[PDB]
Amino acid sequence: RFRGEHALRRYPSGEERCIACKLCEAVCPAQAITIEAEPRADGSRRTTRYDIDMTKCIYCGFCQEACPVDAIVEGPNFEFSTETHEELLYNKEKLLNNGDKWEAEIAANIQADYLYR
Amino acid sequence: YSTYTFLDLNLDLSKFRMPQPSSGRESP
Amino acid sequence: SNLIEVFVDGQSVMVEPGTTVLQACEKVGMQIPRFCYHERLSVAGNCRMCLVEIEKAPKVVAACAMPVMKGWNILTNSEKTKKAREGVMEFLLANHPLDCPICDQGGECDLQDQSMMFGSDRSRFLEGKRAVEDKNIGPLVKTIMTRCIQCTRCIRFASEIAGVDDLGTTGRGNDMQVGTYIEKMFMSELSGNIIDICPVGALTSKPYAFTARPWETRKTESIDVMDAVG
Amino acid sequence: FGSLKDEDRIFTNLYGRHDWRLKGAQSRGDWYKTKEILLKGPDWILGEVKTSGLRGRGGAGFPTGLKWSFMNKPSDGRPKYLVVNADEGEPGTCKDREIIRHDPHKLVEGCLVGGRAMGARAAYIYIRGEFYNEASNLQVAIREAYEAGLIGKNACGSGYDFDVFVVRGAGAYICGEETALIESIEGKQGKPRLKPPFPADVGVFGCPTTVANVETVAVSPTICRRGGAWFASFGRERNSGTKLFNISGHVNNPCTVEEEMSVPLKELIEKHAGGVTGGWDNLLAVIPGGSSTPLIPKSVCETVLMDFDALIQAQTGLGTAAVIVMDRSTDIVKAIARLIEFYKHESCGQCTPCREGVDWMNKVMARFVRGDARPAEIDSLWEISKQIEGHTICALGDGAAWPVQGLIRHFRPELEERMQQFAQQHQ
Amino acid sequence: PLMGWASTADPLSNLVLTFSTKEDAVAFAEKNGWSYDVEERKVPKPKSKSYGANFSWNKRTRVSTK
Amino acid sequence: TRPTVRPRNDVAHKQLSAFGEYVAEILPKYVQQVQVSCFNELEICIHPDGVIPVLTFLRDHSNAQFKSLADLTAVDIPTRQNRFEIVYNLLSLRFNSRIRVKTYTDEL
Amino acid sequence: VHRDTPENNPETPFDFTPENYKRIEAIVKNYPEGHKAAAVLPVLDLAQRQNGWLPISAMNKVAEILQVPPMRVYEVATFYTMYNRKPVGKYHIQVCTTTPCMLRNSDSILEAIQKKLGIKVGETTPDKLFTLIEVECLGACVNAPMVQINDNYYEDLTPKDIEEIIDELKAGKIPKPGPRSGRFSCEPAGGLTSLTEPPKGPGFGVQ
Ligand SMILES: Cc1cc2nc3c(=O)[nH]c(=O)nc-3n(C[C@H](O)[C@H](O)[C@H](O)COP(=O)(O)O)c2cc1C
Ligand code: SF4
Ligand code: SF4
Ligand code: SF4
Ligand code: SF4
Ligand code: SF4
Ligand code: FES
Ligand code: FES
Repeated sequence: RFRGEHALRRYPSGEERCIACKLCEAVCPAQAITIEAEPRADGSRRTTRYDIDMTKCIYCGFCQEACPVDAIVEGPNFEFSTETHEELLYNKEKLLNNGDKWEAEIAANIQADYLYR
Repeated sequence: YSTYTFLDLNLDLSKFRMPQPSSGRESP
Repeated sequence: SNLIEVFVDGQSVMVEPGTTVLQACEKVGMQIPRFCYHERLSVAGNCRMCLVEIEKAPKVVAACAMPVMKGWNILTNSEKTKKAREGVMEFLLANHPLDCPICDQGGECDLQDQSMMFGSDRSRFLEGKRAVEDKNIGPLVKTIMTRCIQCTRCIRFASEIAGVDDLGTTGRGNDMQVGTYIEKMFMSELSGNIIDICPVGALTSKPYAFTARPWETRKTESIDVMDAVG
Repeated sequence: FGSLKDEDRIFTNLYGRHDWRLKGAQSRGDWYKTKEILLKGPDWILGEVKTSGLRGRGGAGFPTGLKWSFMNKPSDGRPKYLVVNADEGEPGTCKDREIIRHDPHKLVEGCLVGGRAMGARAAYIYIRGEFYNEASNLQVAIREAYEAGLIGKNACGSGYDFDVFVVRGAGAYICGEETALIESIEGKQGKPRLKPPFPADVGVFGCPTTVANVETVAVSPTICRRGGAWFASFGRERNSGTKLFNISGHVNNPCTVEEEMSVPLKELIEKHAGGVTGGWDNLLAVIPGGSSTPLIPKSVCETVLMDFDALIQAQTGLGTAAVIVMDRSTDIVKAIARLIEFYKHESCGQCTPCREGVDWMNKVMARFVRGDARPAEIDSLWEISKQIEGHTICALGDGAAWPVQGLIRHFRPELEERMQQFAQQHQ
Repeated sequence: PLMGWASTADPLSNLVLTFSTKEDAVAFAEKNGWSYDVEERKVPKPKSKSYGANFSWNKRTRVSTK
Repeated sequence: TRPTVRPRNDVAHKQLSAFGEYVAEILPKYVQQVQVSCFNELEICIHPDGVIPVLTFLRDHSNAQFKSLADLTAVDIPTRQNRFEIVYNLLSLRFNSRIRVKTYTDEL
Repeated sequence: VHRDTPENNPETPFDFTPENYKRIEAIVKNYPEGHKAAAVLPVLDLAQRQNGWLPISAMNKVAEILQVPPMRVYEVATFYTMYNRKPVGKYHIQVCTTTPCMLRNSDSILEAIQKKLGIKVGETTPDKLFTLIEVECLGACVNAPMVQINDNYYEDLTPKDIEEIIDELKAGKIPKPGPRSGRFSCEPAGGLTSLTEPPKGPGFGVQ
């Protein structure tokens, strides 16, 4: 149940599990989330901007315990330490990529812990 | 037991005599 | 002169002889829950949410449509009224699907500000949940007629102020629906002004549809200038 | 109760079931003393029903001698009308459709007579369309004597003489309760009003009217004719009169009969004529009413009389007066679930307790007859029955928990072994 | 111009207090003393609503299709 | 009523209704409101003329020791026509009892 | 089932009989004028009588006749039971299965009908005109699980009548509109007599 790097998950063959229900935003204590949504032309709503202020992020992890469709996951990898302040502000196209550098690391920890919570 | 002949019910006697009616107004 | 002292929870107040129990209890600074009622509309009673236990009676009455006789004791909080406001608002929270991640009235729906304060704790149904289909009317009214708890509030508005006789009630029992039988569009003046009246998020705005949730705005009052009446 | 009778004789309110059923010449009972009854004042007729005390055999009391005199303004500016129901909403009543079968002239007498108590303008009667062959005879009776100038608009002896019009529904519901029929006669869908506006003789069609049953005004000529001190001959001081009964279920002759108040069920059902099931030594689950009176087993109910308070001394009263049994072949939970299944197809849909609350019970009663999972579901089902009594508007809300709650009583292992047997079946 | 955030000057911009009434509403704006402007409380009509008059003999107040 | 509801008691609600009553009886010079909390707490509203002697009275006694000054705080309340609210909190060592002193004031 | 019209016959069209336009005058003269305004229950029934089943343009026909909004016509015929919107057959027959009719062994007057005829349960015939549904609450549970037809009722139904009423209607007969056997008048049967006499001295009305 160790916390760490943020990442986003998706369904079997890619679906963007996020539904942009904004609940992770309203419980972030540092307001590191900022989301602008829009009806995509297919009809189902998705995201346009998606931000995690990894500077401001105080790691209360409540985003992991607030999503109903279980989208955002604190991925257990402490690999970090870049060289600018201008880099750690994660946009969306880090996070889906960062959520897809691995999934079997993530998908086994949820599946061993979801019975408790 | 006859599916038709409602004019015997409606238009034969009940149209000959209503009576009268006055029926009020109620225009509104 | 021309009044009756009615002891609302054992406390006198003088109303006109012929007003409502709702306006009496709202005068002394209380809220009874309101679903099948609106002040700017007519009065029906087919939600049956306002139920107060009147004193010196075994039965329970509804405060929407009845006058007030010689001074009663309108016992608002009892050990039976809370066996009624829990009671009715357990049924209609069953035959309803699990929305509000995506229901666009998600910060102000009246199944969401009544259901914390009044009502029960868990559910016991435990399978069911009928699911009707939707349609389109005009390019302004985003239309999910599934949710549609049949409070008959949009329906009377066609016979009310907007005089377009367009809507109706199609069905019987569990299965009735609200929309127009044929695919006639509904658009005139005031035709986009129904989506405030619909007390749940079954009706919403088409261009606004998927933008932002209503706890992030900053409400500042102003005036519009596109007409001479302001 | 008297001398426990309630007998069956010729001195009843019926002319003849076999004498002549078409139009006739009004031989013995019809139009005997026509002008002499209406020549007296309404105060002679108001309170004359108090000599009878006819509660009204629709299924509830509140006798017709009170609702016609009291709850009746003289006039304000608007006319008054009469609504005589004829449709049978309860399952297996059959008390109607036989009165109009062979006695068409008896009902036309008490129409002007009972209307003279109100001073109403005209007479509107409502018949189900599905009873289509029998309803054709009714206008023939209007062709018989009304078209013969016996009635209207000055016949006979006074200016008070008026008409009778016939309407038909299609598949309606407003038999089961009033104030929807006065709405449906306008042309609206049939979603009934709230019960205390202004109730039905203050707020009606466009003007306050009265609603009665068939025998609420069919016995009104002869109870004004024979009178007494005879209308209270059977029964206790509470109830009075001689009502028509109907026998169905498991019997040698499922048929109608005539009796009066305060007769016990062991002698009432087994007489006329046979008890073709186990008349004893069967289960013989009896139903006192049409549908709103639940099952009573083989206990002292058979010796319990048919007073209104005797079944109130039992678990449920019954004023619809229908007799059906379930002795040997009938499964208890199988038949009653089809009674609950019935109410899905006749609920209106206005009240949020009624709508979506009946089909709460529909999906779970189909789960018990199948035989299913663990108990304490019964008590949760029992609380729902304790949650819809006075929340709806019509008596269907009362007619939906009373068969359910009476099944909770008197039958604990009705399914406590059956659903265990399915639990034994999967195990 | 790096994200599109609503960064800003205007250092106050978020200060709402909870007053009790109109009486001490003015008395707080003057005690520290900067300019202001006051609205007025709007309470609606009481008003006359009565079921039963929705079924008429000659009036116009008559509902249908319920 | 049930489990998962805090079980209140009446013994401490009795004596704290008893003890603080004769406090206003023996100094009706400074005390302007006394109230008992529904969970065994006490407020003694005091106009700040008696800011020193009432403390000095609770500084020492034989029926009230109260020599453990725990908490001085400060609470602002706008829309009161006297804004601020100095609130003490002191502890009896020998008796295990909490009591607070609410003294209003203004700025100047 | 579904209750809508996705536009197959918007304008069929349909007209009324010149014999039937004059019958409206008897109907309108019944109601009090001004509030008369809606005689839609016998009139739209009479449109069902002329056609057999009515299209949505038949609904729109009578709306101009009685000046109601046409939406107030859709409320009626989609509520009641006897009105029909889908196309129907010539003979509409009903198995009156009710809970006391269940106690009179409605299973016999259940199937062995579909095997006899060749149809499905609750279903019209595949060929032309037989349509079979089930109804409740039409009077006599005191008879057998009886059979309703278009203009009469068939009391005392039985598996012989299953071999008869289906059979005689395929041939085009009228199989006994009433109780085909037993008691022709549904009499008490041991109390059917009740000493049939003049009713014991009429003339008690002095009072
Ligand atoms: C389940 C149920 C079914 C009823 N069905 C009918 C009916 O089919 N016809 C009828 O006239 N009254 C029926 N009633 C009773 C109505 O309330 C009654 O007609 C109305 O109150 C007038 O009362 P009355 O019978 O004394 O005239 C029914 C009542 C109940 C509870
Ligand atoms: S985690 Fe939940 S609240 Fe956050 S973006 Fe995804 S769906 Fe929306
Ligand atoms: S990780 Fe921590 S700081 Fe970031 S959104 Fe979640 S709870 Fe807030
Ligand atoms: S739109 Fe939905 S909530 Fe509004 S009145 Fe119709 S059914 Fe009720
Ligand atoms: S409208 Fe009400 S019931 Fe529907 S999703 Fe929103 S809060 Fe839930
Ligand atoms: S119980 Fe409710 S739905 Fe049923 S008839 Fe009465 S008001 Fe209508
Ligand atoms: S609140 Fe509308 S009926 Fe109870
Ligand atoms: S209910 Fe089936 S015929 Fe009487």
